[PDB]
Amino acid sequence: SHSVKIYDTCIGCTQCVRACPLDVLEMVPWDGCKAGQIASSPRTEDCVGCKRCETACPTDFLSIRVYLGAETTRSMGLAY
Ligand code: SF4
Ligand code: SF4
Repeated sequence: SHSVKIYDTCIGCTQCVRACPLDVLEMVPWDGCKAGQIASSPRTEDCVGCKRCETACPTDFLSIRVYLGAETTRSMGLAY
């Protein structure tokens, strides 16, 4: 698992929207879900790159951006 930006990658696995004691992967405006809302991380104001998510969808999507333990230079967690 790598990166977890705001993507409309959701099917109904529940995963990703569970492993997060900080509550990052929240509900966003989408047009595909039963409630036209995709589980993404819009307000990542709270998240110090913890080890929980590591399950952002099957990766079938997840725009090729990479982030999780990738750069951690300016977006480490606070520096951002
Ligand atoms: S690092 Fe932790 S708080 Fe941040 S997205 Fe992953 S599970 Fe949620
Ligand atoms: S891993 Fe991908 S399908 Fe599953 S709950 Fe998260 S967004 Fe939805």
